[PDB]
Amino acid sequence: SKVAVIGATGRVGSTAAARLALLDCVNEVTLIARPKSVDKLRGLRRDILHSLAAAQKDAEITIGCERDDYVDADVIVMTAGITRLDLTKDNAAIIKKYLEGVAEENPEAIVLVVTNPVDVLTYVALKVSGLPKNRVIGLGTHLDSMRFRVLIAKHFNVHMSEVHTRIIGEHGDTMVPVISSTSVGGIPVTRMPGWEDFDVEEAVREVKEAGQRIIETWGGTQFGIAQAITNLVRTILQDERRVLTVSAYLDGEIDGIRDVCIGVPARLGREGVLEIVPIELEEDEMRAFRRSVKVVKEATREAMEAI
Amino acid sequence: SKVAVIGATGRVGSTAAARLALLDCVNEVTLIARPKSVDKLRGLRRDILHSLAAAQKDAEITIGCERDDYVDADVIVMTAGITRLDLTKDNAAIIKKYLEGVAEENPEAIVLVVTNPVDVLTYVALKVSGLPKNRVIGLGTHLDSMRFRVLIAKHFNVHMSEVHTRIIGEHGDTMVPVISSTSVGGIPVDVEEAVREVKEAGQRIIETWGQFGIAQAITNLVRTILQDERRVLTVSAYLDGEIDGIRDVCIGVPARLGREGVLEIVPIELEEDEMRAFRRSVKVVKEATREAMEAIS
Amino acid sequence: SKVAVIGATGRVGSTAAARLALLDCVNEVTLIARPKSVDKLRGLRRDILHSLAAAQKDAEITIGCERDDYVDADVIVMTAGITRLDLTKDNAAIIKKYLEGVAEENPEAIVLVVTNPVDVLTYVALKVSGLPKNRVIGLGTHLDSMRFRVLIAKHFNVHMSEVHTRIIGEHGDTMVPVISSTSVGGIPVDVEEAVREVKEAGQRIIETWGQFGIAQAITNLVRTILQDERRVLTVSAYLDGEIDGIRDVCIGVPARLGREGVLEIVPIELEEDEMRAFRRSVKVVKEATREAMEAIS
Amino acid sequence: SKVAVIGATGRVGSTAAARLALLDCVNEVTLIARPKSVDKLRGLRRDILHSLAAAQKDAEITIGCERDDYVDADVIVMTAGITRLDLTKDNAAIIKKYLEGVAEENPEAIVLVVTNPVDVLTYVALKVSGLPKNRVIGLGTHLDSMRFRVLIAKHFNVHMSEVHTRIIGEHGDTMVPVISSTSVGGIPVTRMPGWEDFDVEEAVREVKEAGQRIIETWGGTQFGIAQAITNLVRTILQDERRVLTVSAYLDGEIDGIRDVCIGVPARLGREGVLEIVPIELEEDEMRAFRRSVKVVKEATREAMEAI
Ligand SMILES: NC(=O)C1=CN([C@@H]2O[C@H](COP(=O)(O)OP(=O)(O)OC[C@H]3O[C@@H](n4cnc5c(N)ncnc54)[C@H](OP(=O)(O)O)[C@@H]3O)[C@@H](O)[C@H]2O)C=CC1
Ligand SMILES: NC(=O)C1=CN([C@@H]2O[C@H](COP(=O)(O)OP(=O)(O)OC[C@H]3O[C@@H](n4cnc5c(N)ncnc54)[C@H](OP(=O)(O)O)[C@@H]3O)[C@@H](O)[C@H]2O)C=CC1
Ligand SMILES: NC(=O)C1=CN([C@@H]2O[C@H](COP(=O)(O)OP(=O)(O)OC[C@H]3O[C@@H](n4cnc5c(N)ncnc54)[C@H](OP(=O)(O)O)[C@@H]3O)[C@@H](O)[C@H]2O)C=CC1
Ligand SMILES: NC(=O)C1=CN([C@@H]2O[C@H](COP(=O)(O)OP(=O)(O)OC[C@H]3O[C@@H](n4cnc5c(N)ncnc54)[C@H](OP(=O)(O)O)[C@@H]3O)[C@@H](O)[C@H]2O)C=CC1
Ligand SMILES: [Cl-]
Ligand SMILES: [Cl-]
Ligand code: NA
Ligand code: NA
Ligand code: NA
Ligand code: NA
Repeated sequence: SKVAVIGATGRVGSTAAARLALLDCVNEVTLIARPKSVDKLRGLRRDILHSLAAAQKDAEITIGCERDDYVDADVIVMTAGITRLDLTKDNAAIIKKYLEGVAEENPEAIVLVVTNPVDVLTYVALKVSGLPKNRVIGLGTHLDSMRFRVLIAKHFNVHMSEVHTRIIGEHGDTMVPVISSTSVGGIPVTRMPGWEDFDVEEAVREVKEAGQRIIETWGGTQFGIAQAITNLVRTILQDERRVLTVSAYLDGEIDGIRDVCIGVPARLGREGVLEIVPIELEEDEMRAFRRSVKVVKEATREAMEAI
Repeated sequence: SKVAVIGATGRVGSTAAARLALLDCVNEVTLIARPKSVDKLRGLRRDILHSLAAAQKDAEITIGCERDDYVDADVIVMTAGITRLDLTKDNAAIIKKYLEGVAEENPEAIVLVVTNPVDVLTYVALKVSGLPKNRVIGLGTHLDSMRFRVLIAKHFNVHMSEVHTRIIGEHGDTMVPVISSTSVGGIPVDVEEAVREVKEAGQRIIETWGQFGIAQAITNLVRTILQDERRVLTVSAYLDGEIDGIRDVCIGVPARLGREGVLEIVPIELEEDEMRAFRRSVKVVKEATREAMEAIS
Repeated sequence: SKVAVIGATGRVGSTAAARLALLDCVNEVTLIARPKSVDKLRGLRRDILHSLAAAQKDAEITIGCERDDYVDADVIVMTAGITRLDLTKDNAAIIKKYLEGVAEENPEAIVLVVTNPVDVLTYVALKVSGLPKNRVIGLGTHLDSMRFRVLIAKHFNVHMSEVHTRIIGEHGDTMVPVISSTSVGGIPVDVEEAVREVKEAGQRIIETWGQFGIAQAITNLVRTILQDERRVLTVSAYLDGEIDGIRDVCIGVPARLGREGVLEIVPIELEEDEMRAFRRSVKVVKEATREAMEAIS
Repeated sequence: SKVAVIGATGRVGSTAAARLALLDCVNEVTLIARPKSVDKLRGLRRDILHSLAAAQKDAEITIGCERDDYVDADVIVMTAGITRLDLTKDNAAIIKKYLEGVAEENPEAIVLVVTNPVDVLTYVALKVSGLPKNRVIGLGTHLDSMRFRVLIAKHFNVHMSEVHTRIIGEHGDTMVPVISSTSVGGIPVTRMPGWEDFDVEEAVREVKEAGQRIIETWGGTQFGIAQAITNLVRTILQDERRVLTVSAYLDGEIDGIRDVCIGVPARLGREGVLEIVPIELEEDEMRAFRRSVKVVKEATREAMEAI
């Protein structure tokens, strides 16, 4: 299995590439950046190789800058990225530059979009690549859900892995926390002693702002997004067939909603999205999801016009 | 167990702290930096926590800038650092600021020095801290041997785990590769060029990329200590006569490492040339150590 | 950390000891049995050590028959055991023989009772040992819920990890399945037949095979404790008013478990019928506990 | 991946089956025993399933007693077994009963022989199955090597995984410890401080007798052999291509020796034995190997006559 990380010189891409190489299911990581960043990629390659020696693990680490260097990858991770609309237009052009026509040379490629705005760009990437709708996903609200898990786990003083929760919708201000799917040890939080003392609304506000707040303090998410990328790639390559909240193309599975890429619970395996789990949302949760799809659809239309 | 990472905002410290927190044996990581770095520490804490959530792992992450924030740690990882002698002088003063008198408040602390020149600064840390000689180690030539291992596994086109090499002495230009204890597939094995590359590799990666290798090496060492694994690792350690009667120096040697730190220096049999090279390396390191100690006096 | 397994020569004890030794957090396993079982203990020790070597793992394995061989363990796993009341009487006397006064010599010991009737014998162990109420637990209805989980995952043809159920109360015929806290894929969900199977499953497997399930459950509990993981697990624990004001009984309840043992009984909200069933189960368990305590007096 | 354990009701087979089910690379374990042991297999299946729930792992667990129940397995583990010659004859008949002609219905099967005498029966199984020479191996001296590792690790007070050693030849009294391949942390033991204080000959004597000594105390190896089986199956199914000492058919790779199955270092992967590593043996070590091949060859001839 070959995984190509486009934007491997960035904070996100370098850290993702280093953690992906440690996966037993990843036999090659290809580091892709623009031609002028070649020396940075050479240093990163050496450093990743050194981490692999320390971990007594194996991976071939290659570098490149052209379509032929990564088109044949099993998974292509798009982390390259630079006014919200102007940013979307600039990053949509990057998507197109790298992913246009991939389906023709590698119809079996799986693309994971990380570049923001991730829901819009997942749709762009899907359309320009020509790949099947199930083979292009975005990170979406998976990391937002993990950030919500942290806050909940800390409140109940439980191991973070004991908390199961889901946030769906836009990777942004219209994200929808799904309390009806939130549990501590399988126990619905509404039945947990102390859930009354948890300020859900403040937590959601913290999650919505965590990205820019981390950007203004540390300089941007790095280890969290790298581990989330690693978790998704592993789920795919090992064909684990587990449900994760990712930005995926909708074709009528939820509330008849169609023609958009947005964060939803999807079972993922070696062939990509195996199914959009139809999620049993409470009335107010379904309403919020609808408001979120509307925003993402309008933004998606603008980006498609631009390209 | 609590692990404090001093210099947690740097390239080495942040990556080490993030990988350390993933260890099941590490219940708490404390990120230490200077007062003006508080904002960075807070963002780093949030990002590491999110990474643990995504890994199905868990840890308490705290932050601080003051002695009382880290002195009670089980392991203190010193990665903070800024002419070679001017550099040694300034980094020695950083070690002294953070580690002087630690044994008075936490006699059972273990210190892992990563700041360079690491062999010199392991001795500095040992002396200022007051800790027993087995409780202060440095990460030195093991980093050099990891790179050498990568070259050997490539030559023989073998798995990484099938190559086992060892470099002792100074983490620097007097490093001693021990070909005597270098095997491929369990069987004893242009070395001069490979060594030349190994010596230059750190500045080579510095001039290109600017991390992950050192961070993973730190993680393996702390894990070996906290799980009392008793592995024979190459670390910078205080010598007290076990090898060739050599005393009063911290330098890269094979050492059996466990929860009590250095359980024993392992005196591997060296060919005559390997021993002579080690003795030269000790001389260099002793001289640099005397300068650093006199500078912080 | 040291884990002692009392009854290490039995089907449960030997398998538990072997799986416990594989844990990175377990540095030493002590196998305890009766004097006449010394030869078996020695063969078991060698076989577990070989299994660790084959797993690239490591542990110190010791053996004994006497109090001083295990009383200083961090965790003591009680699996030794031989009319229902006659059985309770004889197993209670075994608990008393091995665990009476442990708190006097090792106040920080944690006891995990597996011997049946486990809810009764958890109380017996707590009282004879003198240990604080949070340091003695039993493995009870969790075993019943594992089997229930297998039935649910089969019905919905889903992954095991996607099913989360919970059975509280007596590890026996008054067990209370908590459908309120049973989810599939994160979403809240012939139950009467499934329960009937669950209740009979232990005698069903006894009448066919004669182990691995209980051993793995024991391993998860000890790991949660020694790595201070703070997980909400169903264990037999002493109640002191957290659920419905109920006091002075050991019974299966949700509990946040860590290095200090039971950190808190978690009072999950029960539907009215679930609460009534729990109260009936407590009554049964209290009666059996009073008989056992009077029998060992 | 489907793994069938023949003799799953025994001490070896039950424990192997339980640990194999925990492997992520094992999706099905089929428990095979004689028809009259069906109720024992039903209880074992339930117990393994219960351990999988405790570990939050998945495996389908099936049971059977006929050729069609296991012939299609990816790996067939033969642990069923009952005067050394009379034992060999009886266990050779068991081998033949279960493995004759497997190549015709499943030419891609891999067989792991555990039944003793393992070197002889690996050859029997190879010949009766009709499978390619690289697809039938025996446990051989792999467990003897692990027992030697224990003794060495204890002497140096090091983690057992720090010790690398190899024993080759017969799984029996003519086994050959290969000190020239024995190291502590990559450091040859002859260069370790204290190797002079290690009584190699007593250690070897302990290894040679550990089997019967464990049989007379605990009742026979159980967890050790089960973990060694699990390690070999994982190496194969995950195509790890690592060198392990197993009983494998020799065709001239070592000292021109041919036409025997005996413990040797073999690189193992998804296609079975990828290569018999030609081992650089010291003079006295090569001599001992030769004496060992002679014993195993004579015993093999007797067993083939019998069947
Ligand atoms: N999904 C999520 O939740 C998150 C999304 N992101 C998104 O991921 C992307 C990467 O972020 P991050 O790595 O921190 O950013 P950095 O600025 O640290 O790295 C940028 C990366 O993009 C590449 N790049 C930038 N501009 C171009 C261009 N015009 N053409 C080709 N490559 C280009 C850079 O290559 P070079 O070395 O040549 O400059 C480098 O690899 C961003 O779009 C960001 O918004 C990040 C954080 C969270
Ligand atoms: N063992 C080895 O071979 C290797 C070790 N190293 C050594 O580790 C050290 C850190 O390198 P690296 O992280 O890459 O450097 P960075 O510049 O990326 O980070 C420097 C770190 O040191 C801290 N620091 C710098 N000056 C001082 C000071 N005067 N007082 C206190 N803290 C200070 C910084 O804190 P702040 O954010 O406040 O500036 C920050 O945590 C160096 O000594 C380096 O040589 C690195 C690579 C390999
Ligand atoms: N929590 C649960 O639901 C389950 C728990 N259990 C319980 O665990 C216990 C052990 O069962 P299991 O291992 O299968 O039984 P086995 O017969 O296989 O083993 C019995 C064990 O108990 C020891 N033992 C028996 N009698 C005495 C005694 N009078 N004094 C001291 N030690 C004694 C034996 O030691 P020796 O070798 O000297 O005889 C041996 O270690 C039982 O109480 C059983 O009910 C078992 C299964 C499930
Ligand atoms: N490679 C090594 O180092 C080791 C090899 N072994 C060998 O592995 C084999 C199994 O040992 P172990 O499990 O401890 O023995 P057990 O007696 O505990 O189990 C025997 C197993 O073989 C089956 N069996 C026995 N006779 C026959 C027969 N005539 N036809 C079909 N199946 C039969 C039994 O099935 P049923 O329930 O129907 O009786 C059961 O599954 C032995 O040959 C033993 O020598 C074991 C230990 C170490
Ligand atoms: Cl990292
Ligand atoms: Cl087991
Ligand atoms: Na890899
Ligand atoms: Na941790
Ligand atoms: Na262990
Ligand atoms: Na499995």
